Amino acid sequence: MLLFCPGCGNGLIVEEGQRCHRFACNTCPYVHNITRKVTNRKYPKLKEVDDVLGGAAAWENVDSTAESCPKCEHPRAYFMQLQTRSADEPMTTFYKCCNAQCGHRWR
Amino acid sequence: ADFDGDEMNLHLPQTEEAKAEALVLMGTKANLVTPRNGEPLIAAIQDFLTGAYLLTLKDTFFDRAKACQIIASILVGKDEKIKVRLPPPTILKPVTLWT
Amino acid sequence: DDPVVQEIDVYLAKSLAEKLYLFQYPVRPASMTYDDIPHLSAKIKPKQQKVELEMAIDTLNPNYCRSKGEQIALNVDGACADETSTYSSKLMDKQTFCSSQTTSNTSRYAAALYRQGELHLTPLHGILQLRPSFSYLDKADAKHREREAANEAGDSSQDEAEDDVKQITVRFSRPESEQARQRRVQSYEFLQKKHAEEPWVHLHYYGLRDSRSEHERQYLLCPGSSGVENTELVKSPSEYLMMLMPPSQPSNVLSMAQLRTLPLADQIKILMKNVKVMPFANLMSLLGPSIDSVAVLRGIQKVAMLVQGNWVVKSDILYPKDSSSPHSGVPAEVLCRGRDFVMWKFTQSRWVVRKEVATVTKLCAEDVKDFLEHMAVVRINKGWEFILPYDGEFIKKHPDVVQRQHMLWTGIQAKLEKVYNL
Amino acid sequence: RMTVGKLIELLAGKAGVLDGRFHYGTAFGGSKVKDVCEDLVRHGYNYLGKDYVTSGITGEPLEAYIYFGPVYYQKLKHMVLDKMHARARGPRAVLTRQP
Amino acid sequence: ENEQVSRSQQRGLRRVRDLCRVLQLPPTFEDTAVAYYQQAYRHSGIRAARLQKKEVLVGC
Amino acid sequence: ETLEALILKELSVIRDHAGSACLRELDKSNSPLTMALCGSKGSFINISQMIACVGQQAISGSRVPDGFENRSLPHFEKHSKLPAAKGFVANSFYSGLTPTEFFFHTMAGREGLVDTAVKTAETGYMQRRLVKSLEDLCSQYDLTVRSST
Amino acid sequence: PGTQMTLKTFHFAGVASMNITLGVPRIKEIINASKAISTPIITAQLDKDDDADYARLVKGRIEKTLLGEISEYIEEVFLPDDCFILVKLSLERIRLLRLEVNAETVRYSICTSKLRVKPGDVAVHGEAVVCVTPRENSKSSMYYVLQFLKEDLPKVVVQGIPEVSRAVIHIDEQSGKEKYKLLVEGDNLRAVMATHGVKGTRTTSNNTYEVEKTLGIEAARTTIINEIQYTMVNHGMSIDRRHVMLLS
Amino acid sequence: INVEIKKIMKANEKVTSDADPMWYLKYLNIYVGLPDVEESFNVTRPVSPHECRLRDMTYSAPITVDIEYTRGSQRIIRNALPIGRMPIMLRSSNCVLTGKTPAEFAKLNECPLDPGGYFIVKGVEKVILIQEQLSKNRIIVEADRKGAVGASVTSSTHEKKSRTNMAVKQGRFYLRHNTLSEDIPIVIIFKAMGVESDQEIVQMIGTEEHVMAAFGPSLEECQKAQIFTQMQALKYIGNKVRRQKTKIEEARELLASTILTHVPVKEFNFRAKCIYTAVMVRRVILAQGDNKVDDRDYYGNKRLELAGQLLSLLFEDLFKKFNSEMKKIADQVIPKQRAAQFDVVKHMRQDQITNGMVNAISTGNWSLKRFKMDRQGVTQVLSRLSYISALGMMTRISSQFEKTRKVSGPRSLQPSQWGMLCPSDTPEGEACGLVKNLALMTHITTDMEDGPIVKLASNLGVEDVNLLCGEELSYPNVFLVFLNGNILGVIRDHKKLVNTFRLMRRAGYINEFVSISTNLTDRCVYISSDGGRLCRPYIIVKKQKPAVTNKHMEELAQGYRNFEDFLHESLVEYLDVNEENDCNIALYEHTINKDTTHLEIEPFTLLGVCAGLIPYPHHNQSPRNTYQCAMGKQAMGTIGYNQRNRIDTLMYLLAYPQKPMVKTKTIELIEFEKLPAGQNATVAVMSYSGYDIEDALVLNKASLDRGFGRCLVYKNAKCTLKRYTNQTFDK
Amino acid sequence: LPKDVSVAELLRELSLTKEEELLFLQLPDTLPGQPPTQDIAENACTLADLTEGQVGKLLIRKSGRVQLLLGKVTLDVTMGTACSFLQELVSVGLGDSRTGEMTVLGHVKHKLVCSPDFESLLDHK
Ligand SMILES: [Mg+2]
Ligand SMILES: [Zn+2]
Ligand SMILES: [Zn+2]
Repeated sequence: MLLFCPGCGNGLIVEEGQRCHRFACNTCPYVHNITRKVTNRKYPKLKEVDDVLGGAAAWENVDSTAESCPKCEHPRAYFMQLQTRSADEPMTTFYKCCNAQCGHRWR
Repeated sequence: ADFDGDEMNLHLPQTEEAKAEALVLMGTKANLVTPRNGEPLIAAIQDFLTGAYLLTLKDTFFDRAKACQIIASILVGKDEKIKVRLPPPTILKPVTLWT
Repeated sequence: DDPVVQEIDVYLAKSLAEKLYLFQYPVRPASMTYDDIPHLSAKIKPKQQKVELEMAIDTLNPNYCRSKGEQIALNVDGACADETSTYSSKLMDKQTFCSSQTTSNTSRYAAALYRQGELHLTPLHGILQLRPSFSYLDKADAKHREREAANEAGDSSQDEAEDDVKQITVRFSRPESEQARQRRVQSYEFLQKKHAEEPWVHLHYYGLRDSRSEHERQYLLCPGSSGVENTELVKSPSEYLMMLMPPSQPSNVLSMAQLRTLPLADQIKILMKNVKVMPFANLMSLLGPSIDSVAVLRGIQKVAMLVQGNWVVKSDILYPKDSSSPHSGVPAEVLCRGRDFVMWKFTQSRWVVRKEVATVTKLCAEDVKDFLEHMAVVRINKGWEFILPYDGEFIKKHPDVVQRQHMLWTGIQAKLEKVYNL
Repeated sequence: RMTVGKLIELLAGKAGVLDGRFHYGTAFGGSKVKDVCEDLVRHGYNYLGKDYVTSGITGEPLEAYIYFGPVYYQKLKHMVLDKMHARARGPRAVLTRQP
Repeated sequence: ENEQVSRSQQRGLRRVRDLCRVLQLPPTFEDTAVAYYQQAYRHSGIRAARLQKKEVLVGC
Repeated sequence: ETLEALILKELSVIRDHAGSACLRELDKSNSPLTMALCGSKGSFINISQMIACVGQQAISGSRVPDGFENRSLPHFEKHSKLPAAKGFVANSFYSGLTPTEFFFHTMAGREGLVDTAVKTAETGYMQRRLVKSLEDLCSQYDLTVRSST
Repeated sequence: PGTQMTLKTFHFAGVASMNITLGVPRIKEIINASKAISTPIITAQLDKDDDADYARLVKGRIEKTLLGEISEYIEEVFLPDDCFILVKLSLERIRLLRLEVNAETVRYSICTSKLRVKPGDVAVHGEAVVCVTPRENSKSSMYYVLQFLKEDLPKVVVQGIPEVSRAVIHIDEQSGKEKYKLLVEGDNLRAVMATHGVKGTRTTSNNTYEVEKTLGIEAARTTIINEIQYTMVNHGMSIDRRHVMLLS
Repeated sequence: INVEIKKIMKANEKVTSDADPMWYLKYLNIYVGLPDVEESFNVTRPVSPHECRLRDMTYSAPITVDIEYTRGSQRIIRNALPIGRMPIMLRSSNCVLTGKTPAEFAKLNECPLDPGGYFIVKGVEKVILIQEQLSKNRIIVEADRKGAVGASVTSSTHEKKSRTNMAVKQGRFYLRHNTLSEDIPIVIIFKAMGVESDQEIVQMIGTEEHVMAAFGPSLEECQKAQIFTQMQALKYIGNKVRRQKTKIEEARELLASTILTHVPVKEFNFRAKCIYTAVMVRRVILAQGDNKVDDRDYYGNKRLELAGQLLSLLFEDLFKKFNSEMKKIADQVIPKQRAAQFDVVKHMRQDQITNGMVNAISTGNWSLKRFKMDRQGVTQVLSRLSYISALGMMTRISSQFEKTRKVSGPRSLQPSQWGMLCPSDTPEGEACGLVKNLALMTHITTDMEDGPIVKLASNLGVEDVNLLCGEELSYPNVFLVFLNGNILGVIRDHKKLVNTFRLMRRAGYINEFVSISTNLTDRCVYISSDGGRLCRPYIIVKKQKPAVTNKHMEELAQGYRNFEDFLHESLVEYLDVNEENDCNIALYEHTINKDTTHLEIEPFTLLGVCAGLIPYPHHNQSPRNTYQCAMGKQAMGTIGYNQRNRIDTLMYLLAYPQKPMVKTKTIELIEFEKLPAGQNATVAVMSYSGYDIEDALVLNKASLDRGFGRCLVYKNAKCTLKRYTNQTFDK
Repeated sequence: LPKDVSVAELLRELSLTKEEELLFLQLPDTLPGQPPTQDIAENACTLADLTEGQVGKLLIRKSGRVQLLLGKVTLDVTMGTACSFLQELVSVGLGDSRTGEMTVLGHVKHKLVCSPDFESLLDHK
């Protein structure tokens, strides 16, 4: 930890004297011998995440259900709408249909 | 272009060779497809897709006069030296209607 | 939430008003105190308060390094000079605490001593923060510099008598420019020299454990009865608020607060100029019930006329003699005549036709429209109707005012028939 | 472009010119659609702006009703007369002999 | 030219400038005044004179 | 982020279900629906936005960030993650948009505009570099593409 | 297509994380052939793609793990005889993450580019206890350099590749079988291929410089072609492969 | 022209030269007078702005001043001596157009509906756009290029501006300034500023465990060196001081005056500066964890400079230059000329200030060497395309960036622009997002005296910061109170303080434009009183019911009260962005809940002037509204009632303009219906002949023949016949 | 250590114990009074102008209200910044122009803040 001298208030460092390890300041003859054990834990953060991802139930966090696509007309789908282009007057669509492991990706 | 006030440039070549190269290489009929993926860019557009869609609908049934008028509406220019070739009607016994 | 209990009294004492100081150590917690530390002296100045405490610290304690003490003592002072030494012995024995001034004025701060049922307040003459000063290191650096100078001079075993006679280097006492003079005055060295010009005063220390502490602690109290009505501290809350917050020093520009500060006549004039249509009761409510009704009536009779029991501002009030029509540029006299004709038509009949007024007054459409909008509203299939209904109460209450306004309107009608040839 | 505000303005203007009023297009408010629809149905016109229209060219009625109404069109300073440009040989710059 | 302008000639032209500026004269007046001054300063008898002569010449 | 994704999923469910309901309730010969079917102009998404319900306003692929302290606008409570308080537009263009929804839509429009403005310059510079680098190649007669050297 | 590209977002490629630069900035980083690119992605195939235990094992093998991320507490204890830093390894978290790290591997991790700590300074007392006793180096360093150790002792690498910053387990849910692969956000393909359990024959990367330096110029050309085609397809627009082949 | 110019004259009232003492030039009082023209020979004459437009001259008033000086030690006083010409803004206090009726406007050939507020120089109409900049004297915590989260503070006083930064590049805090050779640790500066104990420094930084863990490396690096006293630290700084014990004095002067100019030291007492830098280090430490990085686009930290402040700075610079020139002329003339005593009146150049003002207004480039300010594009030519064009260009605001980089941050639409700036109104093009327009209902505050604010804060229990150590700054319940970036002190239970301050402001004892805000994340109570801040009126809501009732509105409609009465009776109050950040505003009455403090007056006030022309804008798309505003800024129509006598280089007029049938309330407010810029035509939405494929439209021949769309274009051709130096003229 | 309140503070100082305590309260700049025959002006009236004796009362209402009646107005007393460092209240009496006495009166632990009740002053008039 951070310790300060009661005399002048400067930071105390740990050195070795003639009898035992002691805290001392660099601007005053104040010292303090260590009698019992002193500890300073920090408890660093541990890795809690298992880093497992990609589940089909978690992936199907989308609105698209029971629609009709021009590729395989399967019910389960995955739609995305984009409006980030002023030159294109209409909007932009991205539809994916992987109900029977098709994996389509078009505009 | 979108016909919203955009200005376009028009150049006139001053050489027969340049004119011929422009007409051949940069011809409109010879550049109907883009070299990126071969998809045709010069095609139907708004007020042409909707018109052709409403025309080819199954509800459309035109008599002789309207069908002849719509056919003759294109008989201008180089199409003035060709026969009309009026197709036979689909329904004829109740009423003679051209789809 | 009533004061059920704890009705403590507050007393005031002026015994130690000029002798009470507050010493706080920002680096020393309240747990450890300086009661057991033997003090030696305290330097202080009456003006520009800056106290320097000089205390003594033990050495035989295990929390002191005698070797480092000898080292720092040999560093700060000489070998055996001892003429001006920061420490008497060869060890660091004396400690210096320097005070910093928190604020200039401490009148708003007071110390409170609490006894059973009473709280005594005592003003503070000054507040200073005591911090461990590092001044022996500066003298140590000066000693090191002079030792380096001595070593430079002693490069040779025997130094010949140097012919370094001090040539007269008396510099011109040049007249300093006012900017440079202000820079010198605002310099830190000048302020430090001015502070040092004041002589120091030495004081002894008396700890809390001493009998003198408990002897002088009773001076914070004051001899007085339990219940005494203070002669001062009797100002109203409004006066207190004025004390703690001293002041710095279209036609509707003046607000209501600025209006109420104006005389009654000016208030009535401005209100009739702004609204142009208002009853007497509304005027009495706006001006306030503390104003007599006769004064308000006499004031409104000068700038307003009676129309169907209501009060309408006069034409000359809205249009001064130097003004003109903002739409046509005609003189204000014609506007006043037209407005008087409109008001006469309204007094004769509640319904007024705009076309008839435009034909008689020979004015444009916009002027007649502005004249009618000020006192009328458009009713379909009926023309223009007065905005306020017939107020018969004021008519029944003041018959003499009604008769005077009736004869004034008769004179105005005579003038209008003379002018417009009605 | 989803300019329903233009249709609402057209309907409000039609209702206003029918009943002799000035409808308000105030943001987050103004005259509602029900009021202008009632104003249209009161004067004998359609409550949706679409009216029976006959084609001027062929003289036959159109299959779909046309959306008529007064719209406040404003002309812009961009004119074809000021933007039309043509360059002959003409002058050149002193530094670089270019137009 | 304009480099063989003596310190006195520079002072005279600056005097003309400030004199026509304090009167709030248009720049055409300043141009005409400095032109007249440069034309009158061509004489040998005028260039060799005191400051009073140059100042009254600026005034004239 | 899990809560954000769940709320976005619920709002998208509302949007798509309202769009499906509007497309089912609309009758034929409808000019917007007709132009959307033939693909001449517009789509079903624009129809659903202008008739049934406007979608979630997405800025940089996320909800409206908190411009003020712990909230997007002072009209909503602090630390409030409600849909209408983060960019959702319940009303459509026909019924009229609330001031908050209109402000969010204007934010999205300005974001798209500045994105396109930066994209134009970036792609112009990239195209200039690519053409200046690739202008030397040409197809020879021996079916081998060779450089100028 | 650069003008046609909208520079969209939310295109996490199905993992809902690991924001990658795609679009015109991606094409620019590709054509510039920079040695260091933004957000490098490395795809590694597994020999046992059906077992998640082996996937997490090879992940811990390839992912860099710091000392502070696995130790439960690090305390500077100043005993009356000597002062030293005691690090307690969390064996429970170690066996949870399936890391092949013990007290000996931790001790071997120290004394490597850490102010030249001698092997006698670091010692092991228990099963998961590491005691570090530094000495003064005389180069303006005393015993009160212990604090300096507290600044960088938890930030030492004990297992994994230093260049690897983050590795995740991606899963493919194909109807035939759900297979497991490694997505590494690092810039070291050779180390990933050299690790045990990783099928290096089917390992790709996004950084063209690493592919060029590791697997030849033709592998770099193929990587450039595939990456440009993928970036173009992500925006829904298609380009003939001959153009990107000529560019590469 | 009424207050600030007198203060500027008082600041430089006395000017004297070093040589020949007892000589001085004392200014007494400066007047601007009425606008006049110097066409007549030494005679002034009242001139209308339209005459200035026609004659291609400037519309200015002669700035004169009364003075007293010493010619030959005999004091001579001058009561009326013109010194310059200040261009008079139209419709100002001294302008001839104010206080006039529309008939008098017709007599002067000026449109009564003209907004005014623009200068007329050399016949052209120039408008000074509202400048937008970052707030001064504020700590900004931001990430660097390498990701390091550092801090910056641009301390700007009336004399000098200095931006000092602090970084954590190597786990320790280094302070960087332009007057230092190399960045030095913060602990050395702490030791140099009086506080030498490390314990006090740590207490001032913070008492949290993570705070000490972060500040540890700095203490270690400081203990590595032999710096332990104030003298050693000052010597080290002086060694690090760049050229412009002497080094110690220079270091102390730089620490006291140059570094943190906004933080004042009474007499070399750096206690306030120490607390300020400690709070800055604490904020940096707190930001080094959770990424709570402040954003630059937050308009609560923006300041708007109008034409007044710019003209004040320009006049101050010009007056200082004139005084320096006069002192130089005196030093050159008095000591060697003659016994003829020199006087300043013979050298009072009157064209200096006039030419300076004319050039700064016309060219638009402002170069202030005294402040090192080099700005361009300050003034712009007023667009006379239509009434809407000028009315919208008059309320424009430019950005400080000025297209230096496509950041896309400030170009975006921030939520802080609510009620202050129009969201949709923005020029389409490269300037999208950098040029904005004010809202319909907005106001810009001015500077206050700041005296009663300090008095009320001291009387409200705010303890002095010098009385306690920095440890109290680490307490969770102790909240810091600031004042324009200066640490005002500490307080406990800030809710009572804020409530009392707001109640006192509503009562009238405190100016209604003084803003107060509270940040619970940083636990800081900001009290803003400087000018340039944007405020918006809001109806006060107390206990789920607004203070404004139907009776108050009836009295307002009848004329019993005005808006000032609503302000005085604690009914409607102005809220700043920082203040509304903590308040709860309700859009409508039905939205009012228990936790509501204010009510929105009108929602459609969110839009600007141009966006108000859009009928039903909430039913359209935002790019559509932007394009509509852009085209309305270029719409053709009538300009004013004096458009016939007006002679401009290019004018577009409509033959038969008609007011719209669907008009917004903003249109009635701006009186656009009196000057329409379009025509109502019977449009039929349909496809015809295929000549309207993409955005095109088909026009009727008979309609165009009967006058629909007929337009008029007026161009100007100017020629000058000037006389040259020689006695010859153009004929 | 929980944050105490002035009412409970005085209650435990008087009911729980009887030992005296030294407090340090901060009074406003101007007191609601007039300097008695101090040669004036509406200037500041501090404790240096008032005389000895009873000058005000300390009331403790319900719900934790702590007020100070200094005449017609009533201020409120709240807890100040909880100082933890050493604060020694001493008396420095300069009896002689050459030698003086410093008397340590006691220690300061708690700090009070007295503030005007502006709400009551506003609703009064
Ligand atoms: Mg276009
Ligand atoms: Zn010490
Ligand atoms: Zn399918």
